[PDB]
Amino acid sequence: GIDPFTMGDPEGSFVDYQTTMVRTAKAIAVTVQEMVTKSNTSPEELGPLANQLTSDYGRLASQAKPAAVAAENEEIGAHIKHRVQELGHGCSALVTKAGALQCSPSDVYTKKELIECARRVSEKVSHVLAALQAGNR
Repeated sequence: GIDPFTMGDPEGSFVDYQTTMVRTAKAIAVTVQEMVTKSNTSPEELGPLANQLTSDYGRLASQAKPAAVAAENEEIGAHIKHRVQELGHGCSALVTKAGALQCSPSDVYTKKELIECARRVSEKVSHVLAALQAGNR
């Protein structure tokens, strides 16, 4: 009785690509949020976290491909690649500082960098969330 398989919409497929990569974006957002939390007492916990961010970023940036060709709206599809493009720089910067503090926990500036970075990438991941949900569903 009218289902998205018998009669599907263009953006009706984007719903999966949207939801899938936002999950990863939220996962990244909590990972970076752990990075700032851990770095108080735990600079070694930042080892798996840096790998974690690195790993899931690859997935997020990857789903940017099938999502862009699924998004019926130009801007939605465009912003997808743009935000993960930005994230590629920010996440790499973060994991570098995470690995640096991981070596020297006594250095406050290394940690400061990470703190300044995490809050920003948590926004940049939110921009994937926002770009995708521009259709509002």
